[PDB]
Amino acid sequence: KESLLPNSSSPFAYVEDYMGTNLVFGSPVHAKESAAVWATYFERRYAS
Amino acid sequence: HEAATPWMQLVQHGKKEEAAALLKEFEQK
Amino acid sequence: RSAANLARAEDLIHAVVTAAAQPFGERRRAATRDLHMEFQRLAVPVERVIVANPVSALLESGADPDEKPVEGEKVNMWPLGAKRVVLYKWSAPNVEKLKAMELTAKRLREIQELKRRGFLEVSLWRRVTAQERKQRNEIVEAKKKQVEEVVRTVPSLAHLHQYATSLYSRIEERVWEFAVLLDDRVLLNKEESVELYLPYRDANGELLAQGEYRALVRAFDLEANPNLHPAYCSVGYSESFQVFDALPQLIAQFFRVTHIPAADFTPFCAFLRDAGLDVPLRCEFEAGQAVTTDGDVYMDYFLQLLRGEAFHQSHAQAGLTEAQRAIEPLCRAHWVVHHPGADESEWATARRSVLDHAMQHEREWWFPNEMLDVKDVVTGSTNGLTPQM
Amino acid sequence: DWASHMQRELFGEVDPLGGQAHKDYYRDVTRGYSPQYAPRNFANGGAVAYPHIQSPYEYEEAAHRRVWLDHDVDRMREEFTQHRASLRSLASAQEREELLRSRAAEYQVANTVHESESVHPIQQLYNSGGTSRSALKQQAVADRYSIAEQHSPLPLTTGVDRDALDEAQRTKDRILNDSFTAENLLITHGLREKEKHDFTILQRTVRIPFQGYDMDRFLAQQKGTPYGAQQLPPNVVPSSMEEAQRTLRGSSATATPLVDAVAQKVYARNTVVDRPAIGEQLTEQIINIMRASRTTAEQQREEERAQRFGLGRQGALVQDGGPDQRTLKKHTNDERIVDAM
Amino acid sequence: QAPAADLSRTKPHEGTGTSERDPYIRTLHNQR
Amino acid sequence: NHVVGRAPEPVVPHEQPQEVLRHFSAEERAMYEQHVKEQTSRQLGEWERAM
Amino acid sequence: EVVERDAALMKKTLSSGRRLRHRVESSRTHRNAGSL
Amino acid sequence: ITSRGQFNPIHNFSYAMERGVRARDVKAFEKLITNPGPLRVAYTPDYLDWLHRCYKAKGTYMDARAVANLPGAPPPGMFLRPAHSFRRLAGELKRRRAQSILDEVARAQGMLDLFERQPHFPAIHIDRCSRFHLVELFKEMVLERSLDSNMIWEKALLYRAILSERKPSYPTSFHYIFTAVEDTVFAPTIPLAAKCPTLEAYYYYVYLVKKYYIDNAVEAHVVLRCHREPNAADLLFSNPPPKDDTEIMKAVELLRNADIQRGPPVLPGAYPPIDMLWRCEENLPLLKVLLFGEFNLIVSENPFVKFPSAHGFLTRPYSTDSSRTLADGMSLANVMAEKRGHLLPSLPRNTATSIDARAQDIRRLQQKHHRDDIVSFQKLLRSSSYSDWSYFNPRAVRAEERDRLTRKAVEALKLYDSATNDIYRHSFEDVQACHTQRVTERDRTMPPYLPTLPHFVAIIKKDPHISFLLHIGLPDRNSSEEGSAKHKELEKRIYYLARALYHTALEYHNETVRRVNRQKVNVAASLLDNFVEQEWTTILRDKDTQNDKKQLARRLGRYMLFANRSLDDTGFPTDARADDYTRWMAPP
Repeated sequence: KESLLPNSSSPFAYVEDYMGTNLVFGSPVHAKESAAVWATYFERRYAS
Repeated sequence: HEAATPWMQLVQHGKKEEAAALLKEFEQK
Repeated sequence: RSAANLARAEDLIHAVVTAAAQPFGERRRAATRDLHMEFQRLAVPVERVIVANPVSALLESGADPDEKPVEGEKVNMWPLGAKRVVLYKWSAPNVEKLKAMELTAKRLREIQELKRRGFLEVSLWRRVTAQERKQRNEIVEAKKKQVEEVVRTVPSLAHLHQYATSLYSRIEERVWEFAVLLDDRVLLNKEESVELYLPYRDANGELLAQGEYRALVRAFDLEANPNLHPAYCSVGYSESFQVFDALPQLIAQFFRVTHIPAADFTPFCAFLRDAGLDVPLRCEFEAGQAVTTDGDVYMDYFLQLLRGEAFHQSHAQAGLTEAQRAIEPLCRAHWVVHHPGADESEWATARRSVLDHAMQHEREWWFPNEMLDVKDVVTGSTNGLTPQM
Repeated sequence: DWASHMQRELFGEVDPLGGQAHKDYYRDVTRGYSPQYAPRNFANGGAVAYPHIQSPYEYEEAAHRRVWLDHDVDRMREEFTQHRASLRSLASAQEREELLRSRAAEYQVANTVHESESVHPIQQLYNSGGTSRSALKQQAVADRYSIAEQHSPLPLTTGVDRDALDEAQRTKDRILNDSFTAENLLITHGLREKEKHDFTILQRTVRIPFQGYDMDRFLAQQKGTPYGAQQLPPNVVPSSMEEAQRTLRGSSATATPLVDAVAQKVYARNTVVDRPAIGEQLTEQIINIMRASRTTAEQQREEERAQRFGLGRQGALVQDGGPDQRTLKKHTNDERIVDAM
Repeated sequence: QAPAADLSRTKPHEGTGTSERDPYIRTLHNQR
Repeated sequence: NHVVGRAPEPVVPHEQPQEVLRHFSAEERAMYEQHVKEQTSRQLGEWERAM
Repeated sequence: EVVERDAALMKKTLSSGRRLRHRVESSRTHRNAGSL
Repeated sequence: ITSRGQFNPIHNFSYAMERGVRARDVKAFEKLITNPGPLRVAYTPDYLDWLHRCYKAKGTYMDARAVANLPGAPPPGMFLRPAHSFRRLAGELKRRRAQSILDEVARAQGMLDLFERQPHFPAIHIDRCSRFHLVELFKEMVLERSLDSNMIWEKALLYRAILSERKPSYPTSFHYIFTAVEDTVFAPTIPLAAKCPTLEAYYYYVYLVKKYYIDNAVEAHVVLRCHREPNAADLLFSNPPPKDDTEIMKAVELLRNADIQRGPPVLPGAYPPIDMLWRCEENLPLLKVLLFGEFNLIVSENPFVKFPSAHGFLTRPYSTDSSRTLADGMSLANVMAEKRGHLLPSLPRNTATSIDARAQDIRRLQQKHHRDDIVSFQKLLRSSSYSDWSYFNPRAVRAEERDRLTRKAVEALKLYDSATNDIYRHSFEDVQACHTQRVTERDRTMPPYLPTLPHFVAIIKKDPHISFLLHIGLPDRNSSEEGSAKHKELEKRIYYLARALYHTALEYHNETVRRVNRQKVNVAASLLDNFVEQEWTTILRDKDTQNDKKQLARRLGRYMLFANRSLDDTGFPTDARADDYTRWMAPP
């Protein structure tokens, strides 16, 4: 019935970055958290 | 390959200009 | 972005090929219906089919065993989780066994062979209300309009539509809604009465809604058609009855709720079995293992166990083994691509034949191995399919 | 007769031994984890007459074959239920016996036993000693999988995953590379020339054997072929039953893969551990310990290789005169030597 | 009549000296 | 005098000793026994046909 | 650090210890059953 | 996944613990363990303490996971993926699926142990049960695994006799079965004959119990299985000598007199059909006592200590046992000669004497080791497999269900292991630096010719002669029954050769096992070559133009044999010299 993942047969819909940050064509909340993860990583790197 | 329409048959073989021309002709007809 | 475009393209292709496959199923069904309806006149059909209450004959003291069982003439209601007995009559292929009925191993051997020769099948059909007729009509017309728009927007999928039609025309073998499949391997019986269990979920794992259910029995004989052709059947349908979930009414009546009291838990099973529903002792045994601190039985957990499938099967999936159950979706997909357009009725009619053919003759195309399959489409491409291997 | 006797236990839903430990029966991890006849032959001498699994891939193939036959075994279980229902109807023993001996021939249970057909007297002695033909005819329990093997599509796939095959190839490559490196190191050290010169030295002491007046007759006399010249093999004192079973069980344990071995070890230890845990914690614990054992095995392999080949630096990173200071002892492997090679 | 190498591409005129068929020095001529 | 027309010893190619037969699996053992019995049967049959 | 953690976990595996097991007589026909 | 003394969980409190329900004390835990339904519970303290410890560990884990430490802990070299990501959520999905499979397997194992009670499951209480709870339980437990119907009646009556007449003293927890014993109605032994069994047979079973000092269900099963055969005079000789006929006759006569006032037998007669046992309320107490005895009276002592001869009947007799099997075998030299045949030379006198002396020496060695091998094996039992304990359990499991559950658990565990690499991830900079290698298609990547069974069978069938025989050389498989047999045997031999080559390729690195694997390869190749040459001769000998079968067969080659074909780790001919190959692959 309803599932978190879309009911798509092509795994090209389920492709994901290695860190798990699919900020393109993804869910709104998924893109938000991916942007947060990228922001944390880059702020740590630039602070260093 | 064999049961495919000629457009698919020639698009699987790397000929892309011919495939585009055939598709344009088919959509015209 | 390119991956998303590819996924959208694949989804559109699947939709358009399914739309192209739709009419082949209807035309094949019409042809096989014509072939079936032109056949019963030559053959001998089943004259009468009735459904009776399950026999629970437990002879009391002073009662001899040779007395014939007593059964009800008819039942107007079929509970969603109860047992039933279906009675029919057929031709000489079973009167030969009725003759042979009147202590030897070879005698039982020949009796068993004669039993093996016969073949019966039982199915249930729900009458569709007019509201559901128009509700499905609007849905299907919306879907076909959407697929028309999909074809229009990209001037490429027309070629795939025509290719799919041609491929179906080259692959396909030349030639009132199904609710649930009952015992399919039922053979000819001495007393012509068969015991059936109606499951809460159908083959697709969904509950059966309110409606008038008709029991349709189709009889096969291997002497005429050894290939189990669906056209050659002896078809007879019984009178429509009402089916509903009696569990809420029964629980409300008994409890006058979330926690069944421990002291009154056991009489509830007796009340259910008196009302007609069957509750396995194993089911109650492990339902009583999840009680709370005081001892109350979780009613929702007990209901889930009762409507579960592990403890009691529907005598149709019971015949199928775990391997067939594991490879059934693959067989379904291959069947629907070999016969363009199909549904539960034809899949149930050809259920065990194709499964036995696949798990006996081939056994290798299906039954997925450990290195050519992917157990998770989002993980297989990375973990199990390393570029080295 | 004995086919019907085997069929009795085949149809029954209880173990033929009833959970009893039998001295001449070994419950192999393969063959459905069911009891199998393992006689301890004395003609060979203290050797248990049972296959000894050496490679883990054989055990894996056996497990995958059982998974392949999972359908046939349940179908035969349904057939067994039908046959028992039919058998309960029969009253007299003679009819039940006739039905059982017909079903035995139909199921080819008598074909399950592995007869040893030979004509050579020595092989006949080996077969007629500890585990004679009559003994095999008497105590030969048959398993459902073994019965189903006769009439079933034979497997054509081995249950080795892509990852398992990749790891197997990596292990093979590493072992071959280590062997080649060691052999080339010995060649460079010249120990092969040393043993060749030792052979030359021993050639001084050796003498010409007496080939015999009749060469063919003498050679045949050595072979034992001619009539009346056969010599019985020497009798060897048997080992203890403890060691005889220990060798086979150790071979099976070494052929057990990591995952199943650690699973059985953890589930055995769970009943005696001071703080037992449920399967929810058990799966996490077993995954953690399996990964830790994998990494520990990798470290063991690398440290063994380094110790054997003298890898790594000799002394401190920075010396008085430089880091490249090594004491190349003669006939001792070294990283400098392998790099130079 | 140090162990012999498992998989060795030995020289045409030598061997691992395991048995008669594999002597340390091969005597039989390679030609016909 | 002891042997006149008796068959020769049915030598079986690729004969393995017990030290090798130990590692044979169950079906491998059965296959080896089948090979040995077929070979000796063929040898005896051809000798009978020659005699 | 990773291999140190793995070695520590491996030590923890064998650092479990035994458990005091209670014994109940079963010489008679009935298996004696005790409560807590 | 189960050893001998496992403690498999049977309860399901993981469904209720997350609902906030937990037991903080031993009394609460016990009253939670108690089952309201029939056949409630009967445990041992050695199981109760384990249950309590497991429950408190579960609580300490659930609370920690809820407040989140061990729960949700990435590996030390690994990190955590973002929440509800397309990879992490799928990994958690397969994790919970594997957890469900593991829990189902554990509960199935617990049910299996309950059905075959171990010391951790002392007894089963059926004091309060319904008619359905009796009949369905009997049919599922005893009726299904019953080869013979009359054995059920014999067991029921024997159990009723031994439960009361032999041992009246009990822990007083079995008073209800004592009450249910008395109201069992028998037949008027002088229309009820078919309804109920006779009473003289019951008294005969009482006499059997008194004679053989039968104490438990194990001895009851032994006597029931053995006394039918015409060797019960000596087979059932108890370790204490059985009492004389007169004393037991007087005892049973006294019991008969007592029963009459409250108002030798060799074999029993014909019992009523078993189907009536679960139909009439008259036999309801008898069926209930039968089920009670079936679920109880099981002890952890092998009956063979007092029934030495019955060991060879009920179970397989010892192979090391002599004076019977070897006595039947008689002269080993005679057996050798008879299996050798009249067309082969008779064994010379010196070798016959040597072989008969060797037979006698083997007999002496077997006799010497018979007594010490039995005791030594029990030492190896202590300090692996299931159903191999020191005691005999008549209702043991086939181990097929146990093996299936073990395999399912192992597969689910493999899936769980695969899950963690999806849930967790390595360092971003680590993978960035790792991708600088750019795996090369020539040497860095794995070769396409990895050894696999389909690859080996394909390269075997690639031979022109093999293909010819498979396709046209053999007669049509569907035409004649002999064609199908020859085809299935040819393909069996091909599969055997391919599998032998596959195993050789897998174990090609080490040489200790490579030679012994190549021996199997040689045997399989010899069998295949023999079959191929025989079939080629017959298809060229059987009794024309334009490319017929015989012309194509002659046009093909000379069938390069497989018994002397060189292959190495890939199924391809080696590039090394013939001497190098024949020294690589030589018998040990």
